[PDB]
Order: sequence, then C-alpha cells, then structure tokens
Amino acid sequence: MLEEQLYLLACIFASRADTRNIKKLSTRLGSQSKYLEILCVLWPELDDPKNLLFLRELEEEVQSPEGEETTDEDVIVELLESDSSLIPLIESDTTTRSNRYHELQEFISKKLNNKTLENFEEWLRERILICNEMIPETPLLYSVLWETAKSKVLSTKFIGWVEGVLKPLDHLNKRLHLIFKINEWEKMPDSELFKIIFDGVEDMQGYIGIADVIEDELAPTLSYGKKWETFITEFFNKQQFSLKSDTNYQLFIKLYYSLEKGVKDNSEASRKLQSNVVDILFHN
Amino acid sequence: MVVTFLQDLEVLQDALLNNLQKLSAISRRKESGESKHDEEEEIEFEDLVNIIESKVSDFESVLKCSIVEMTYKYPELKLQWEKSPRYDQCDKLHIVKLDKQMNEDIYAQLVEELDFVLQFVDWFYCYRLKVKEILRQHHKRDLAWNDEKRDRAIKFHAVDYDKLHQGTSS
Amino acid sequence: QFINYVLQPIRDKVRSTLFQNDLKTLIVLISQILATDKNLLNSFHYHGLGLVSLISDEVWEKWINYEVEMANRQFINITKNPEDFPKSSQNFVKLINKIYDYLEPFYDLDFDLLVRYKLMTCSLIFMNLTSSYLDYILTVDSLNETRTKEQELYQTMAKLQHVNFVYRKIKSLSSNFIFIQLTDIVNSTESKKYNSLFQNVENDYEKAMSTDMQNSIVHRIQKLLKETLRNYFKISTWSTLEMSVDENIGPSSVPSAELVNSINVLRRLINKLDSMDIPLAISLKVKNELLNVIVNYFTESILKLNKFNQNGLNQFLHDFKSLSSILSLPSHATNYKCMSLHELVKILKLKYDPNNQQFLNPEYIKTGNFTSLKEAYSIKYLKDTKIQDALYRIIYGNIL
Amino acid sequence: AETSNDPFLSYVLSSKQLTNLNRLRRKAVTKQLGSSDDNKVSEEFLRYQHTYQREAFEYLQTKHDAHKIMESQYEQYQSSSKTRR
Repeated sequence: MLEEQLYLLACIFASRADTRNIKKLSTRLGSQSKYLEILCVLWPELDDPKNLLFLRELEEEVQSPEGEETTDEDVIVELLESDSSLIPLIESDTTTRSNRYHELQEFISKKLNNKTLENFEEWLRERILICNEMIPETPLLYSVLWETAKSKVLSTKFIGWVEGVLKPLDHLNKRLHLIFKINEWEKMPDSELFKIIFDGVEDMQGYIGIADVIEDELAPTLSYGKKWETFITEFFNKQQFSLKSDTNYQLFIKLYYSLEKGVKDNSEASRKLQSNVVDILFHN
Repeated sequence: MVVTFLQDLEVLQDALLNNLQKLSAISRRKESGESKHDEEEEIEFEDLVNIIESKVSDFESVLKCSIVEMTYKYPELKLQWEKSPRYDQCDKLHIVKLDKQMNEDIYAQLVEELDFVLQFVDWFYCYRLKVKEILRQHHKRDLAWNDEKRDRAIKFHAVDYDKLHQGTSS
Repeated sequence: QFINYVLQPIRDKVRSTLFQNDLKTLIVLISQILATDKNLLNSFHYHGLGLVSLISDEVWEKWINYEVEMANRQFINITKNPEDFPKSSQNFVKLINKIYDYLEPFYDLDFDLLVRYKLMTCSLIFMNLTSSYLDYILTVDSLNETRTKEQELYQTMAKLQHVNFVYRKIKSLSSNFIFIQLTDIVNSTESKKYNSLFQNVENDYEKAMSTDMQNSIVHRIQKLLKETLRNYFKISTWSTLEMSVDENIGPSSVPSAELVNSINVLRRLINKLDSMDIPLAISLKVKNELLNVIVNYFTESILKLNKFNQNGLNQFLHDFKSLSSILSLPSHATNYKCMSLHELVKILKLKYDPNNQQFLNPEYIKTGNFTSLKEAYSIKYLKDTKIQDALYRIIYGNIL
Repeated sequence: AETSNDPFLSYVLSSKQLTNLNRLRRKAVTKQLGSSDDNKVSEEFLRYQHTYQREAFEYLQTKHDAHKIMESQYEQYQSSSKTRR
C-alpha cells in the first residue's frame, strides 16, 4: 500500500520538479532501479542546464544512511500537509489507485521501451537521448554531469562513447548547423554517415577544418567502430579521390597521414591502404 | 500575510479556471442532446458570465496595479502595457528603460516578477481569447441547438404525424 | 414553405395597414410582432421570414430616426443643468438600460436586412450617447463660479467616479451577447478585427482619468502642499535642535509644530480620495506620486538645505514617516524613493555611529570604492557621488 | 459507460509542458530584459507567445481541468467513504 503511494509521490514531485521533495523519497522506494526510472522518464525533459548533480550525488555517495529516520507515514503526512493540492492524489481510493499506478508503470515501460535501469550510466545516457528528441543542437547539455564526474563513477565505455560519438556529432553539428539526432546518428548506416561526413570537405579553405573533423570525429569513430579498413575501402579510393584538384590532393594526403597514424597495428589495413593509395595515384 | 498582487492574480486565475471548467461543462451539457422528458441552467450560465466579467475586471485591475507596483519598485525600469487593438495580436509589454547596474539579487527578483507578469498577461490574452471563443461557442451552440431542437421537434412531430395516418390504405 | 406562404397574406394585410401608423404605436406593434415570432419559435415552430419583412427600410429609417431623436432628447433632458451632475451618470446608465431595455426585444430579432440598423443603433445611439456623455462630463462645470481648490479636486474625483461608473457599464455592454454578435458580424461584414465597438471611448476615459485629472490632481495637491510647506521650509532649528530628553517617550515622537497643519490637510484630502470610488490603480499612482514629490521636497528643500544634529535627523525622519503614513500603501508595497530616503538617513546616521569610524579618512574617501561601506547599511539605490557629498557634509561640520 | 479519465498522467504531462513553458518563458525574458537592445523587443520574447501562448494556455487549462476532475473524483471518494463509514 505504501509502495504505490510513495510511487505516486515520486510521480507528482518529479512532474513538479521538486528536488527537495524527491530527495527524501529517493531512498524510500526499496529498489533504486524503479526510482531512477521514474526519475528519468517522468522528470521534465527540459528541467535545467544541470540543477540535477544532486541526484548524481545520491547515486554516488550512498554509504551511511544516517539521515533522519522519519517514518514513511510521517513523510507522507508532512508532505500532504505541506501541499494540499496533492492530498487528493495521495489520499487516494482503493485499487483504482493501484490501477493508476500500474497504467503509469506501463506508460513508463513503454516510453522506456524495455530499458532496465541499473546505475547512473544508462540513466544519463537515455536521458540525453530522450531530451535530444527536442534539443535542436546541444549534445553538450549534460556535459557538466560527466565533466566533474568522480572517479570510477562512469565507465570508460561511456567516456569513449561521448568522445567518439557525442563530441563528434556535436562538432559536426556546430560545423554545418544541423539537427542530427544522436539516435539517428548512431542509427545512421556508415555508408551515408561517411557520405555526409565527407560532403563539403573539399570546400574547406584552410587546413584546420580539414585536419580537424578527421582528428576528432572520423578517426575516433573508425577506431571505435573498428572502421579503419571499411572506411578506407569505401572512401580512400580513386572514385572519391579523383586528384583533379589540389584541394583533393591535399585532403587525400591529409587523410592518408591521419589513418596511417591511426592504422599502425593492423597489417591488413596498412596493406589495404597502401594498395588503395597506389591504385589511386596509378589511376589519377 | 501580505498578499502580493501576483498572489491575487493566481488565486483569481485559479477561480477563473474553475469557472471555465464549469461553463465548459455547461456547454458540453447542452452538447448532450437532452430533452425535458435548461432554463435555470441558462440563467446560471448568465450569472457565471457576469461573474467572468466581474472577475476579469478585477483581474485586469489588479494586473494594472501590479504593473504600477513594479514600476514604482525599481527606478530604472519603464514598463508600459499596450493593450493590443486587435484580437489576432497579443498585448505588448515594452520595457522602455533599465539600468544594468542594479543589484543582481534584485535583478533576478525583477526577472521572476516580470516572468510571472508576462505569463499572466499572455495567459490573460489567451483567456480573453478563450472566453470570446467559448461565448461564441455558446452562441453557436445556441444557434445549432435551437436548430437541433427544431429538428428534434420536427422529427417527433414527423413520426407522430406518420403514425397518426398518411393514407396507409395503399 | 407552408408557413412562409400562410404568413404571406398576413404580411399583406399588415403591410397594407401598418406602413402608415404612429411610431409610438409602431413600438408596441413591432413588440407584438416579435412576441408572435417568439411564439412561432416555441409554440408553433417556424423558422423563416417573420412579419418584420413588411416594414420597409424607409420605415426602419424613420423609426431609428425617431429613436435617435428621442435618445438625444432624453439625453439633453437629463443633461441640461449643472445640478444634474451628481446623479446623471446613474440616470445615464438607466437611460442606456432603458434604451437597452427598449431595443432588447428589437435586438432579439435575427433578420439580416436589419442587422445594419442594429449597427446604426449601436453607433448613433450607444457610441453616440457614450461619446456625448464623455464630452459633457469632460467639459462640464456643476460647481459655483466662486470655488475652492479642494472643490476642484472633488469635482475631478466625482468626474472620475462617473467615468468608472459609466466605464464598467460600457464594459458590460461590450460583454453583452447582442453587441458581441454585432461585433462578430461587422468583423465578418467588412475587413476589420475590431475588439470592441468604441475602442476609443473607453480609451479616452482611461487616458483622461489616468493622465489628465490624475496629473491635475497631483499638481494641485503639490501646489497646496508647498503652500502648506511654507514655514516648515523656514525651520532653521534643525542645526541647533537639542533633544528634549524625555526618558518616557521616544526621541521626538511628535512631529514639527509647523507641519501638523499640512499633515491634517493631507489627511483630509487623501481621506476624501480613499472615500471616493477610484480604480485602485489610479489611487495607487497618485498616492505614490504625492509620496514621490514629498520625498523630493524633503530631500531637497530640507535635507540638503539645512544642518542637522543627532536629534534633527530623527525628528525629520519622524516627520517624513508621518507624512508617508498619510499615504499608506494599500496591502503590500515598497517605494524606490522611500528606500532612497532610508539609505540617505542611514548615511546621515554615520556621524553618531562611533564604530566604523575608519571610513571617514580622506584617502578611503578619495578611493572612490565603497563596497565595504555599502555592506554596512545594505544600501542598494545610491551612486557614489552622493556618498561623497554626504561625507563632505559630515567632514564640513554640517552634521553635529 | 463510466467515463474513466485518470487525469493523473495527463496532469503529469501538463505539468511537464508547464515547467517547460515556464523555463522557456524564463530564458525568453532573460534574453529580453537582459536584451542589450533596450529599444528592440527580441523575436524570442514575442515568439514565446507567438508560438507557445495557445499551447501554454491549453496545457494550463488541461492541468486545471484534470486537477479539478481529479479533486472532484477525490471529494466523491471522500463523500462515498464518509457515507460508507
């Protein structure tokens, strides 16, 4: 009985963005998973630039729960007394209340699409994902939430995913002012993904943007996707490199340098790129 | 408890929303196809309407009062509420003067007050639009419901006619 | 079709026998017509052309002409003499009500060829009567030739109360569903998006009451006030104002003797104001403006123009606080100039605070930054030059 | 057919959009007042209630209607419980 009640309290507090109220309730659900879940999906997708490091800390430093052991019933009572408007929400009826609770959980699971939530990792990841559904261009939104991240609170997987997906997509968005969703970007087949990555790379009237996107976006993606060989197979070829223009020549040399620097342990990839370059220059 | 003008605004707005829900319930009541098998319901609608106009006078009044209060709170600020002379256009709040050396806390307090009052003036623009929409809604529903009662009386008199006798010896 | 064609001979009989008749009789005629139209709405349902069709447009024009004539007539009847002033508004409303009551059944009809005439009645009567009454009450003198300034205030506020009394009625009319339908039709009749009918009469009322009489009121109040601030301005004892050391009463709990009269005057005036019916916004504006000008007078003609001692500032602040109390904030308010004066008097209180005597050094003075000082009184609304003026007045012995 | 509403989740979504509206308005007046062009109203300020006015009003109205339907359900349950007692 108390579980669904504190559950709906979590609902209403998250909906009203009451950090003060949701803080106490944080340790009251009995399973951190469901708490974090409702905390993620129901929370205002646009709540604040950060204003939420507190829940990160409630995830990080929970070792000595020496807070005021106010009885859950007291918590409910003082909460309803503080806010009469949600007394009707909490001082609910019979199983109809549980019906509301179950349909809310089903809505939560549906909006989640079968995403179990174990720790802050997928919490923040899925949060970034779902908020980018309306965020035009701000992959840096939750940066602060991971920039001051404590030790061993984020997996190197997440770090490399940011550095090799989030930072690259952010940089290219800022480069061409596009609204490429994170989901559609990782969704994006590498074929068209490279197609668009190498789209105006020849218009670049300078050596920074040429030797930048590759450094921070393309090469990190190839390393993360092991796409060193498939990329050079698909783009580092005579068709993409007609060598008609000095700009094409400079860009070709630059990419050769770049992925040559990248490919230093894959003998097959080095042979593939060498065949590629010698065929390119034999042909052009 | 000094009741801030914004507190009066929110209480009056909450009452106004109560009344909107009520009158919308009345409209959807008359949108139910109910026969006397309505008059004091109409009367209650007029009373609630005059309530809407009393409260809307109070609302715009306390709104102007809050505007004046804001103007006299901060010296550097010059705000002017220009009532839109056209329905399709929102009202206007031209902040004419503001000196950027004001205290940051007081700055943000003025920010929040401006935030609330802009929300209020726009919600009130949409509220006047909505009450115009709902009174046009009620009158359109009157034109459609008198006509539907016409058609219902025509259909009842028609089936009564038809069951009486229409030369059924053929 | 059946009911239309059976009304047709009725229409023929009546039209052949109603086109020439007394207009006053035409009133009861058309009322009985629309009553029978009610009847044929509810009792014997018919929803086509009514008997109204008989009345030719010329007859409608003659009728509305007689109507506008009777309107102007009754208006001049209720507006011909000065003593009609204090009740006219009400009667005026009544007349409008009567007019509204008189046209309400006529307004009840739904015939298209007459919606024009409803427009005409809205303009040449309602717009017309409102505009004419606005002009009258704007340019009217029900007051005796010989008069006092307080009476000018009184007639202005009675004017304003008439303005608000007619303005709320105008707004009710605006909310009237008949006029609403008028506005909707006329907006769909031509290329317009008019939000009301008058849209200027109401604006003229607001502009007059918020600027014209407002400013004249505050000007007259300021004038009579300076008139009452004559000798209080001449008070010179502020320098050598030795405390009447009374152990049982706070320092100078009674104000200056030369100012109590002004206090009683203002009390009377603002009392008449509060007892008069004003849209609260205007009252707040004028009260804050009076507060404003008295702050200006006190800070200029008193503060900067005289030397003060410990008890002098206390007495002066007490006087100012009494004067402001005359102008009580309604429920919740601050004031820029009030906080400014408060900051000022706090600064003045620096002479007798022998704790932070460190800032009276000429080199921290010449420094120009006073963040430490500004975090001693929580001053928020002062520039730096006036701080220098204050410390100069202090150093120059103007504050004993 | 008893009209089942569960105005709870709709209230939740309305509060969601409401806080969204509120922060959008906050940032908008922030850019406007903090607008360094004291003589030009920003298109963000205008565009807030050129784009979200109807959404804000409908969401707020839905919130209040949902809360009032819920609190009517609540006083109904209260009356039914007290009469049941």
